[PDB]
Amino acid sequence: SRRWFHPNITGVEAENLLLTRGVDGSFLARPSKSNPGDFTLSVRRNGAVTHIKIQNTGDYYDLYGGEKFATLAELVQYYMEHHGQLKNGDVIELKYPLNCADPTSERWFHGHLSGKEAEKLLTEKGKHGSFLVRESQPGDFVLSVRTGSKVTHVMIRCQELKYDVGGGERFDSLTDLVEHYKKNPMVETLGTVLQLKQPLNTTRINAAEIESRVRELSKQGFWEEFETLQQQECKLLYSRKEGQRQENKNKNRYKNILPFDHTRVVLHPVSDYINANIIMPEKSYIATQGCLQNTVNDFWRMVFQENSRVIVMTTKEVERGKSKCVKYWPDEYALKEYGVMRVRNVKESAAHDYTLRELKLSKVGQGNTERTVWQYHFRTWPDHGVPSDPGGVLDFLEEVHHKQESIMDAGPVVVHCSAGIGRTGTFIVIDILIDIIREKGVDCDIDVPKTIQMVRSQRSGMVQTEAQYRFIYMAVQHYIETL
Ligand SMILES: O=C(O)c1ccc(O)c(-c2nnc3n(Cc4ccccc4Cl)c(=O)c4ccccc4n23)c1
Repeated sequence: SRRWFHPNITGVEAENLLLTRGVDGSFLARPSKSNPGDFTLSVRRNGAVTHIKIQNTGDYYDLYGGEKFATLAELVQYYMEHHGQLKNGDVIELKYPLNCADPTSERWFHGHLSGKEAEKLLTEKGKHGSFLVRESQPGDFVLSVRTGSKVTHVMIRCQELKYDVGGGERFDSLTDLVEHYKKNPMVETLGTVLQLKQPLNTTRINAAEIESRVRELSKQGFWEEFETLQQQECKLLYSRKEGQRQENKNKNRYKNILPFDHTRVVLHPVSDYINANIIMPEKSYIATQGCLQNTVNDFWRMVFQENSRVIVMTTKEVERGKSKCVKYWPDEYALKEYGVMRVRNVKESAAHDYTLRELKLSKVGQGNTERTVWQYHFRTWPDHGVPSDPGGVLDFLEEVHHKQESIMDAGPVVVHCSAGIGRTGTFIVIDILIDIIREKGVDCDIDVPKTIQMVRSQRSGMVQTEAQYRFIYMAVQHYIETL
Protein backbone atom coordinates (compact mmCIF):
# COMPACT_ATOMS: atom_id res chain seq x y z
CA SER A 1 0.00 0.00 0.00
CA ARG A 2 0.92 3.65 -0.74
CA ARG A 3 -1.58 5.22 1.77
CA TRP A 4 1.30 7.33 3.26
CA PHE A 5 1.00 9.61 0.18
CA HIS A 6 -1.47 12.49 0.63
CA PRO A 7 -2.05 14.23 -2.73
CA ASN A 8 -4.19 17.21 -1.62
CA ILE A 9 -2.69 18.66 1.63
CA THR A 10 -0.63 21.75 2.65
CA GLY A 11 2.40 21.70 4.99
CA VAL A 12 0.25 23.14 7.82
CA GLU A 13 -2.47 20.43 7.31
CA ALA A 14 0.37 17.79 7.32
CA GLU A 15 1.90 19.25 10.54
CA ASN A 16 -1.64 19.27 12.16
CA LEU A 17 -2.35 15.60 11.08
CA LEU A 18 0.99 14.31 12.43
CA LEU A 19 0.58 16.21 15.78
CA THR A 20 -3.10 15.18 16.41
CA ARG A 21 -3.34 11.72 14.65
CA GLY A 22 0.31 10.54 14.63
CA VAL A 23 3.01 9.58 17.16
CA ASP A 24 6.86 9.78 17.10
CA GLY A 25 7.96 7.94 13.95
CA SER A 26 4.81 8.93 12.06
CA PHE A 27 5.31 10.10 8.51
CA LEU A 28 3.55 11.01 5.29
CA ALA A 29 4.68 12.29 1.80
CA ARG A 30 2.91 14.99 -0.21
CA PRO A 31 3.41 17.12 -3.43
CA SER A 32 5.13 20.50 -2.92
CA LYS A 33 2.75 23.48 -3.12
CA SER A 34 5.62 26.10 -3.22
CA ASN A 35 7.60 24.21 -5.96
CA PRO A 36 5.03 22.34 -8.22
CA GLY A 37 7.10 19.34 -9.36
CA ASP A 38 8.77 18.44 -6.04
CA PHE A 39 7.57 16.43 -2.96
CA THR A 40 7.99 16.60 0.83
CA LEU A 41 8.47 13.94 3.51
CA SER A 42 6.86 15.21 6.80
CA VAL A 43 8.10 13.19 9.81
CA ARG A 44 7.23 13.40 13.52
CA ARG A 45 10.27 13.23 15.83
CA ASN A 46 10.42 14.13 19.62
CA GLY A 47 7.03 15.94 19.53
CA ALA A 48 8.16 18.11 16.58
CA VAL A 49 7.50 17.83 12.75
CA THR A 50 10.32 17.99 10.07
CA HIS A 51 9.59 18.70 6.34
CA ILE A 52 12.41 16.99 4.26
CA LYS A 53 12.45 18.10 0.56
CA ILE A 54 12.44 15.44 -2.25
CA GLN A 55 13.48 16.80 -5.64
CA ASN A 56 12.75 15.26 -9.04
CA THR A 57 14.11 17.13 -12.10
CA GLY A 58 13.47 14.08 -14.34
CA ASP A 59 16.21 11.53 -13.59
CA TYR A 60 15.42 10.31 -10.04
CA TYR A 61 14.00 11.22 -6.61
CA ASP A 62 16.69 13.05 -4.62
CA LEU A 63 16.07 13.06 -0.83
CA TYR A 64 17.80 15.97 0.99
CA GLY A 65 20.19 14.34 3.52
CA GLY A 66 19.35 10.88 2.14
CA GLU A 67 19.84 9.00 -1.14
CA LYS A 68 18.56 8.94 -4.77
CA PHE A 69 15.66 6.62 -5.56
CA ALA A 70 13.69 5.36 -8.55
CA THR A 71 10.19 5.72 -6.93
CA LEU A 72 8.69 7.15 -3.68
CA ALA A 73 7.54 3.59 -2.71
CA GLU A 74 11.13 2.31 -3.12
CA LEU A 75 12.36 5.22 -0.94
CA VAL A 76 9.79 4.44 1.82
CA GLN A 77 10.44 0.63 1.63
CA TYR A 78 14.21 1.33 2.00
CA TYR A 79 13.97 3.76 4.97
CA MET A 80 11.38 1.64 6.83
CA GLU A 81 13.73 -1.42 6.63
CA HIS A 82 17.14 0.37 7.10
CA HIS A 83 17.19 2.55 10.22
CA GLY A 84 19.90 5.14 10.83
CA GLN A 85 20.33 5.83 7.08
CA LEU A 86 18.32 9.11 7.17
CA LYS A 87 19.64 12.25 8.99
CA ASN A 88 22.41 18.86 11.82
CA GLY A 89 23.21 15.14 11.41
CA ASP A 90 20.59 13.50 13.69
CA VAL A 91 18.92 10.16 12.64
CA ILE A 92 15.25 10.44 11.47
CA GLU A 93 13.16 7.24 11.72
CA LEU A 94 10.29 6.19 9.36
CA LYS A 95 8.26 3.91 11.67
CA TYR A 96 4.50 4.56 11.15
CA PRO A 97 2.88 5.56 7.86
CA LEU A 98 0.07 8.10 8.49
CA ASN A 99 -2.65 6.86 6.11
CA CYS A 100 -4.55 9.09 3.73
CA ALA A 101 -8.36 8.66 3.61
CA ASP A 102 -8.70 10.65 0.33
CA PRO A 103 -10.02 8.37 -2.51
CA THR A 104 -8.97 10.79 -5.41
CA SER A 105 -6.01 8.70 -6.80
CA GLU A 106 -7.77 5.27 -6.60
CA ARG A 107 -8.41 3.73 -10.06
CA TRP A 108 -12.09 3.12 -9.21
CA PHE A 109 -13.00 6.58 -7.87
CA HIS A 110 -14.96 8.76 -10.39
CA GLY A 111 -16.12 11.62 -8.06
CA HIS A 112 -18.89 13.64 -9.76
CA LEU A 113 -20.67 11.19 -12.14
CA SER A 114 -24.37 10.34 -12.70
CA GLY A 115 -25.95 6.87 -12.47
CA LYS A 116 -26.78 7.21 -16.21
CA GLU A 117 -23.18 7.95 -17.35
CA ALA A 118 -21.85 5.31 -14.86
CA GLU A 119 -24.15 2.81 -16.60
CA LYS A 120 -23.00 4.21 -20.01
CA LEU A 121 -19.27 3.72 -19.10
CA LEU A 122 -19.88 0.21 -17.60
CA THR A 123 -21.93 -0.94 -20.64
CA GLU A 124 -19.19 0.11 -23.11
CA LYS A 125 -15.75 -0.48 -21.43
CA GLY A 126 -16.92 -2.69 -18.50
CA LYS A 127 -16.89 -6.50 -18.19
CA HIS A 128 -17.95 -8.95 -15.41
CA GLY A 129 -16.73 -7.66 -12.04
CA SER A 130 -15.92 -4.12 -13.30
CA PHE A 131 -16.76 -1.39 -10.77
CA LEU A 132 -16.57 2.27 -9.84
CA VAL A 133 -17.34 4.54 -6.86
CA ARG A 134 -19.01 7.92 -7.53
CA GLU A 135 -20.55 10.78 -5.49
CA SER A 136 -24.35 10.70 -4.84
CA GLN A 137 -26.74 12.06 -6.65
CA PRO A 138 -26.16 13.82 -1.46
CA GLY A 139 -22.88 13.88 0.49
CA ASP A 140 -22.99 10.05 0.16
CA PHE A 141 -21.45 7.72 -2.47
CA VAL A 142 -22.53 4.98 -4.88
CA LEU A 143 -20.75 1.76 -5.85
CA SER A 144 -21.71 0.68 -9.40
CA VAL A 145 -20.81 -2.91 -10.48
CA ARG A 146 -21.13 -4.78 -13.77
CA THR A 147 -21.92 -8.55 -13.51
CA GLY A 148 -22.61 -11.27 -16.13
CA SER A 149 -25.31 -8.96 -18.06
CA LYS A 150 -26.38 -6.09 -15.72
CA VAL A 151 -25.28 -3.05 -13.60
CA THR A 152 -26.11 -2.90 -9.82
CA HIS A 153 -25.91 0.32 -7.73
CA VAL A 154 -25.10 0.12 -3.96
CA MET A 155 -25.56 3.28 -1.85
CA ILE A 156 -22.66 4.16 0.49
CA ARG A 157 -23.75 6.26 3.41
CA CYS A 158 -21.36 8.71 4.99
CA GLN A 159 -22.40 9.01 8.61
CA GLU A 160 -20.23 10.88 11.16
CA LEU A 161 -17.07 10.67 8.94
CA LYS A 162 -17.56 6.84 8.48
CA TYR A 163 -18.83 4.82 5.50
CA ASP A 164 -21.19 1.82 5.33
CA VAL A 165 -23.50 0.07 2.81
CA GLY A 166 -26.54 0.37 5.19
CA GLY A 167 -25.62 -2.35 7.70
CA GLY A 168 -22.76 -4.23 9.38
CA GLU A 169 -19.28 -2.63 9.56
CA ARG A 170 -18.56 1.14 9.39
CA PHE A 171 -15.26 2.13 7.66
CA ASP A 172 -12.85 5.05 8.23
CA SER A 173 -12.42 5.53 4.40
CA LEU A 174 -13.96 4.55 1.00
CA THR A 175 -10.71 2.48 0.37
CA ASP A 176 -11.21 0.30 3.54
CA LEU A 177 -14.87 -0.26 2.42
CA VAL A 178 -13.83 -1.20 -1.19
CA GLU A 179 -11.01 -3.55 -0.03
CA HIS A 180 -13.43 -5.15 2.48
CA TYR A 181 -16.15 -5.85 -0.19
CA LYS A 182 -13.43 -7.01 -2.65
CA LYS A 183 -12.50 -9.86 -0.19
CA ASN A 184 -16.05 -10.36 1.25
CA PRO A 185 -18.37 -9.87 -1.80
CA MET A 186 -21.92 -8.59 -1.26
CA VAL A 187 -24.67 -11.09 -2.18
CA GLU A 188 -28.05 -9.99 -3.64
CA THR A 189 -31.08 -11.83 -2.07
CA LEU A 190 -31.59 -13.97 -5.27
CA GLY A 191 -27.91 -15.07 -5.22
CA THR A 192 -26.08 -12.52 -7.42
CA VAL A 193 -22.50 -12.17 -6.06
CA LEU A 194 -21.39 -8.52 -6.53
CA GLN A 195 -17.74 -9.40 -7.23
CA LEU A 196 -15.30 -6.45 -7.39
CA LYS A 197 -12.82 -7.93 -9.89
CA GLN A 198 -11.28 -4.85 -11.50
CA PRO A 199 -11.75 -1.03 -11.66
CA LEU A 200 -13.33 0.45 -14.78
CA ASN A 201 -10.80 1.57 -17.44
CA THR A 202 -10.85 5.40 -17.89
CA THR A 203 -7.53 5.80 -19.78
CA ARG A 204 -7.72 3.59 -22.94
CA ILE A 205 -8.59 5.88 -25.93
CA ASN A 206 -8.79 5.50 -29.71
CA ALA A 207 -5.59 7.03 -31.23
CA ALA A 208 -7.60 9.36 -33.58
CA GLU A 209 -9.24 11.15 -30.56
CA ILE A 210 -5.89 12.02 -28.83
CA GLU A 211 -6.61 15.77 -29.38
CA SER A 212 -9.94 15.58 -27.48
CA ARG A 213 -8.38 13.67 -24.48
CA VAL A 214 -5.28 16.02 -24.39
CA ARG A 215 -7.64 19.08 -24.49
CA GLU A 216 -9.62 17.51 -21.57
CA LEU A 217 -6.37 16.74 -19.62
CA SER A 218 -5.11 20.34 -20.13
CA LYS A 219 -8.18 21.87 -18.31
CA GLN A 220 -4.94 19.95 -14.29
CA GLY A 221 -6.27 16.53 -15.42
CA PHE A 222 -2.72 15.36 -16.35
CA TRP A 223 -1.67 15.68 -12.66
CA GLU A 224 -4.64 13.55 -11.50
CA GLU A 225 -4.14 10.81 -14.17
CA PHE A 226 -0.36 10.70 -13.39
CA GLU A 227 -0.99 10.51 -9.61
CA THR A 228 -3.46 7.61 -10.17
CA LEU A 229 -0.58 5.85 -12.05
CA GLN A 230 1.89 6.80 -9.28
CA GLN A 231 -0.32 5.11 -6.63
CA GLN A 232 0.01 1.75 -8.54
CA GLU A 233 3.84 1.68 -8.04
CA CYS A 234 3.43 -0.20 -4.65
CA LYS A 235 2.67 -3.33 -6.79
CA LEU A 236 6.15 -3.16 -8.39
CA LEU A 237 8.44 -3.74 -5.40
CA TYR A 238 10.15 -6.78 -7.05
CA SER A 239 13.46 -8.16 -5.78
CA ARG A 240 16.61 -6.16 -6.66
CA LYS A 241 19.04 -8.48 -4.70
CA GLU A 242 21.71 -8.92 -7.42
CA GLY A 243 22.49 -5.19 -7.45
CA GLN A 244 22.91 -5.21 -3.62
CA ARG A 245 25.78 -7.75 -3.67
CA GLN A 246 29.04 -6.29 -2.30
CA GLU A 247 30.84 -7.10 -5.62
CA ASN A 248 28.04 -5.33 -7.63
CA LYS A 249 27.69 -2.13 -5.50
CA ASN A 250 30.20 0.00 -7.46
CA LYS A 251 28.70 -1.06 -10.82
CA ASN A 252 25.65 1.12 -9.93
CA ARG A 253 25.65 4.83 -10.78
CA TYR A 254 23.42 5.14 -7.63
CA LYS A 255 23.52 2.56 -4.80
CA ASN A 256 19.73 2.51 -4.33
CA ILE A 257 18.69 2.59 -8.05
CA LEU A 258 18.83 -1.11 -9.06
CA PRO A 259 17.74 -3.46 -11.88
CA PHE A 260 14.95 -5.92 -11.04
CA ASP A 261 16.37 -9.47 -10.71
CA HIS A 262 13.66 -11.05 -12.92
CA THR A 263 14.39 -8.71 -15.99
CA ARG A 264 18.14 -7.84 -15.50
CA VAL A 265 20.50 -8.47 -18.40
CA VAL A 266 22.58 -11.46 -17.15
CA LEU A 267 26.11 -11.35 -18.61
CA HIS A 268 27.55 -14.67 -19.71
CA PRO A 269 33.95 -14.52 -9.30
CA VAL A 270 31.15 -12.04 -10.26
CA SER A 271 31.20 -11.16 -13.96
CA ASP A 272 27.44 -11.46 -14.75
CA TYR A 273 26.24 -8.05 -13.61
CA ILE A 274 25.22 -4.82 -15.35
CA ASN A 275 22.68 -2.22 -14.20
CA ALA A 276 20.37 -2.85 -17.22
CA ASN A 277 17.00 -4.51 -17.85
CA ILE A 278 15.28 -6.08 -20.84
CA ILE A 279 12.11 -4.08 -21.75
CA MET A 280 9.56 -6.09 -23.77
CA PRO A 281 6.37 -4.44 -25.14
CA GLU A 282 3.19 -6.06 -23.65
CA LYS A 283 11.11 -4.68 -31.08
CA SER A 284 12.66 -5.00 -27.55
CA TYR A 285 14.91 -2.56 -25.59
CA ILE A 286 17.60 -2.62 -23.05
CA ALA A 287 17.09 0.25 -20.59
CA THR A 288 20.43 0.99 -18.93
CA GLN A 289 22.39 3.66 -17.08
CA GLY A 290 25.17 5.81 -18.54
CA CYS A 291 28.52 3.90 -18.19
CA LEU A 292 30.93 4.23 -15.27
CA GLN A 293 34.71 3.95 -15.99
CA ASN A 294 34.61 0.40 -14.44
CA THR A 295 31.44 -0.65 -16.38
CA VAL A 296 32.54 0.41 -19.98
CA ASN A 297 33.83 -3.15 -20.70
CA ASP A 298 30.62 -4.73 -19.23
CA PHE A 299 28.61 -2.36 -21.48
CA TRP A 300 30.34 -3.64 -24.62
CA ARG A 301 30.02 -7.34 -23.50
CA MET A 302 26.26 -6.65 -23.08
CA VAL A 303 25.90 -5.01 -26.58
CA PHE A 304 27.87 -7.91 -28.18
CA GLN A 305 26.00 -10.72 -26.31
CA GLU A 306 22.50 -9.25 -26.98
CA ASN A 307 23.27 -8.70 -30.71
CA SER A 308 22.22 -5.04 -30.28
CA ARG A 309 22.92 -2.99 -33.44
CA VAL A 310 21.43 0.39 -32.35
CA ILE A 311 22.20 2.49 -29.22
CA VAL A 312 20.15 5.54 -28.16
CA MET A 313 21.99 7.92 -25.87
CA THR A 314 19.54 10.46 -24.37
CA THR A 315 21.97 12.81 -22.61
CA LYS A 316 25.06 14.94 -23.36
CA GLU A 317 28.19 13.42 -21.77
CA VAL A 318 28.22 16.43 -19.40
CA GLU A 319 25.23 18.46 -18.21
CA ARG A 320 25.35 21.30 -15.61
CA GLY A 321 29.09 20.52 -15.10
CA LYS A 322 28.44 16.90 -14.11
CA SER A 323 29.28 13.66 -15.95
CA LYS A 324 25.89 12.18 -17.25
CA CYS A 325 27.51 9.32 -19.33
CA VAL A 326 31.22 8.65 -19.71
CA LYS A 327 32.62 8.40 -23.28
CA TYR A 328 32.60 4.64 -23.98
CA TRP A 329 33.25 4.90 -27.76
CA PRO A 330 36.55 5.85 -29.57
CA ASP A 331 37.30 9.14 -31.35
CA GLU A 332 36.26 9.41 -35.05
CA TYR A 333 38.47 7.03 -37.17
CA ALA A 334 40.09 5.54 -33.99
CA LEU A 335 40.20 1.91 -32.89
CA LYS A 336 40.07 0.91 -29.19
CA GLU A 337 39.97 -2.31 -27.19
CA TYR A 338 37.62 -2.48 -24.18
CA GLY A 339 38.51 -5.79 -22.55
CA VAL A 340 37.78 -8.66 -24.97
CA MET A 341 35.82 -6.24 -27.20
CA ARG A 342 37.26 -4.11 -30.02
CA VAL A 343 35.52 -0.98 -31.34
CA ARG A 344 36.17 1.21 -34.37
CA ASN A 345 34.49 4.58 -34.75
CA VAL A 346 33.99 4.48 -38.58
CA LYS A 347 32.21 7.81 -39.08
CA GLU A 348 30.38 10.54 -37.21
CA SER A 349 27.42 12.44 -38.81
CA ALA A 350 25.86 15.53 -37.23
CA ALA A 351 22.13 16.40 -37.48
CA HIS A 352 20.33 19.30 -35.74
CA ASP A 353 19.18 17.41 -32.59
CA TYR A 354 21.61 14.53 -32.70
CA THR A 355 24.94 12.96 -33.69
CA LEU A 356 25.14 9.54 -35.37
CA ARG A 357 28.26 7.40 -34.78
CA GLU A 358 28.82 4.34 -37.01
CA LEU A 359 30.72 1.90 -34.80
CA LYS A 360 32.19 -1.52 -35.65
CA LEU A 361 32.19 -3.98 -32.73
CA SER A 362 34.05 -7.34 -32.67
CA LYS A 363 35.57 -9.76 -30.18
CA VAL A 364 39.41 -9.69 -29.96
CA GLY A 365 41.00 -12.62 -31.90
CA GLN A 366 37.76 -13.46 -33.78
CA GLY A 367 37.45 -11.46 -37.01
CA ASN A 368 34.15 -13.05 -38.17
CA THR A 369 32.30 -11.63 -35.08
CA GLU A 370 32.28 -8.04 -36.49
CA ARG A 371 28.94 -6.13 -36.67
CA THR A 372 28.01 -2.47 -37.07
CA VAL A 373 26.51 -0.66 -34.09
CA TRP A 374 24.71 2.64 -34.88
CA GLN A 375 24.85 5.08 -31.97
CA TYR A 376 22.23 7.82 -32.01
CA HIS A 377 23.23 10.51 -29.54
CA PHE A 378 20.38 12.98 -28.76
CA ARG A 379 22.01 16.30 -27.75
CA THR A 380 19.25 18.95 -27.46
CA TRP A 381 17.19 17.68 -24.48
CA PRO A 382 17.01 20.68 -22.05
CA ASP A 383 18.96 20.83 -18.73
CA HIS A 384 15.64 20.87 -16.82
CA GLY A 385 12.19 19.73 -17.89
CA VAL A 386 11.24 18.38 -21.32
CA PRO A 387 11.50 19.81 -24.91
CA SER A 388 8.85 22.51 -25.60
CA ASP A 389 8.24 20.84 -29.03
CA PRO A 390 8.20 17.01 -29.62
CA GLY A 391 9.21 17.24 -33.36
CA GLY A 392 12.94 16.78 -32.61
CA VAL A 393 12.42 13.60 -30.48
CA LEU A 394 9.92 12.18 -33.04
CA ASP A 395 12.19 12.75 -36.08
CA PHE A 396 15.07 11.07 -34.11
CA LEU A 397 12.94 8.04 -33.06
CA GLU A 398 11.72 7.70 -36.70
CA GLU A 399 15.35 7.47 -37.86
CA VAL A 400 16.25 4.95 -35.06
CA HIS A 401 13.21 2.83 -36.01
CA HIS A 402 14.12 2.73 -39.74
CA LYS A 403 17.76 1.84 -38.92
CA GLN A 404 16.60 -0.95 -36.54
CA GLU A 405 14.10 -2.26 -39.17
CA SER A 406 16.77 -2.45 -41.97
CA ILE A 407 18.98 -4.89 -39.91
CA MET A 408 18.11 -8.61 -40.13
CA ASP A 409 17.86 -10.34 -36.71
CA ALA A 410 19.13 -7.20 -34.82
CA GLY A 411 18.84 -7.62 -31.03
CA PRO A 412 17.17 -5.16 -28.63
CA VAL A 413 17.66 -1.39 -29.00
CA VAL A 414 19.92 -0.15 -26.13
CA VAL A 415 18.54 3.09 -24.56
CA HIS A 416 20.53 4.90 -21.87
CA CYS A 417 20.68 8.26 -20.08
CA SER A 418 22.17 8.85 -16.57
CA ALA A 419 20.35 6.52 -14.03
CA GLY A 420 18.57 4.98 -17.06
CA ILE A 421 14.97 5.53 -15.86
CA GLY A 422 13.64 9.08 -16.59
CA ARG A 423 14.56 10.19 -20.13
CA THR A 424 15.21 6.50 -21.02
CA GLY A 425 11.63 5.55 -19.94
CA THR A 426 10.18 8.54 -21.85
CA PHE A 427 11.96 7.67 -25.16
CA ILE A 428 11.00 3.95 -24.78
CA VAL A 429 7.25 4.62 -23.95
CA ILE A 430 6.96 7.13 -26.85
CA ASP A 431 8.67 4.58 -29.18
CA ILE A 432 6.30 1.81 -28.00
CA LEU A 433 3.10 3.91 -28.51
CA ILE A 434 4.23 5.27 -31.88
CA ASP A 435 5.01 1.66 -32.95
CA ILE A 436 1.35 0.71 -32.21
CA ILE A 437 0.18 3.56 -34.54
CA ARG A 438 2.62 2.42 -37.40
CA GLU A 439 1.26 -1.14 -37.46
CA LYS A 440 -2.52 -0.78 -36.57
CA GLY A 441 -2.89 2.74 -38.03
CA VAL A 442 -4.82 5.67 -36.46
CA ASP A 443 -7.61 3.04 -35.85
CA CYS A 444 -6.04 1.59 -32.68
CA ASP A 445 -6.64 1.82 -28.94
CA ILE A 446 -3.79 3.37 -26.93
CA ASP A 447 -3.52 3.45 -23.11
CA VAL A 448 -0.61 5.70 -21.95
CA PRO A 449 -0.60 4.87 -18.12
CA LYS A 450 -1.16 1.10 -18.85
CA THR A 451 1.90 1.19 -21.20
CA ILE A 452 3.90 3.06 -18.57
CA GLN A 453 2.86 0.56 -15.80
CA MET A 454 3.93 -2.37 -18.09
CA VAL A 455 7.42 -0.77 -18.63
CA ARG A 456 7.71 0.03 -14.86
CA SER A 457 7.26 -3.72 -14.03
CA GLN A 458 10.41 -4.33 -16.10
CA ARG A 459 12.68 -1.55 -14.64
CA SER A 460 11.93 0.70 -11.54
CA GLY A 461 10.56 4.19 -12.07
CA MET A 462 10.57 4.28 -15.89
CA VAL A 463 9.07 7.79 -16.65
CA GLN A 464 9.85 10.02 -13.68
CA THR A 465 7.77 13.20 -13.79
CA GLU A 466 4.37 14.61 -14.73
CA ALA A 467 6.26 16.88 -17.24
CA GLN A 468 7.56 13.69 -19.00
CA TYR A 469 4.08 12.16 -18.71
CA ARG A 470 2.52 15.21 -20.52
CA PHE A 471 5.41 15.12 -23.07
CA ILE A 472 4.53 11.50 -24.00
CA TYR A 473 0.89 12.65 -24.73
CA MET A 474 2.19 15.65 -26.73
CA ALA A 475 4.50 13.37 -28.76
CA VAL A 476 1.76 10.84 -29.49
CA GLN A 477 -0.56 13.84 -30.44
CA HIS A 478 2.12 15.33 -32.77
CA TYR A 479 2.86 11.99 -34.51
CA ILE A 480 -0.90 11.35 -35.25
CA GLU A 481 -1.38 14.96 -36.55
CA THR A 482 1.57 14.49 -39.03
CA LEU A 483 -0.04 11.23 -40.35
O1 LIG B 1 14.22 -11.24 -1.27
C1 LIG B 1 13.09 -11.07 -1.99
O2 LIG B 1 12.53 -12.00 -2.57
C2 LIG B 1 12.61 -9.65 -2.14
C3 LIG B 1 11.28 -9.40 -2.57
C4 LIG B 1 10.84 -8.08 -2.82
C5 LIG B 1 11.77 -7.01 -2.71
O3 LIG B 1 11.35 -5.73 -2.93
C6 LIG B 1 13.12 -7.26 -2.32
C7 LIG B 1 14.03 -6.13 -2.18
N1 LIG B 1 14.82 -5.79 -3.21
N2 LIG B 1 15.44 -4.59 -2.88
C8 LIG B 1 14.94 -4.25 -1.70
N3 LIG B 1 15.20 -3.01 -1.03
C9 LIG B 1 16.17 -2.08 -1.64
C10 LIG B 1 17.62 -2.12 -1.17
C11 LIG B 1 18.12 -2.97 -0.14
C12 LIG B 1 19.50 -2.93 0.20
C13 LIG B 1 20.38 -2.01 -0.44
C14 LIG B 1 19.89 -1.16 -1.45
C15 LIG B 1 18.51 -1.23 -1.82
CL1 LIG B 1 17.89 -0.18 -3.03
C16 LIG B 1 14.69 -2.75 0.21
O4 LIG B 1 14.98 -1.75 0.88
C17 LIG B 1 13.72 -3.77 0.77
C18 LIG B 1 13.15 -3.54 2.05
C19 LIG B 1 12.25 -4.47 2.61
C20 LIG B 1 11.91 -5.63 1.87
C21 LIG B 1 12.50 -5.90 0.62
C22 LIG B 1 13.41 -4.96 0.04
N4 LIG B 1 14.03 -5.13 -1.25
C23 LIG B 1 13.53 -8.59 -2.05
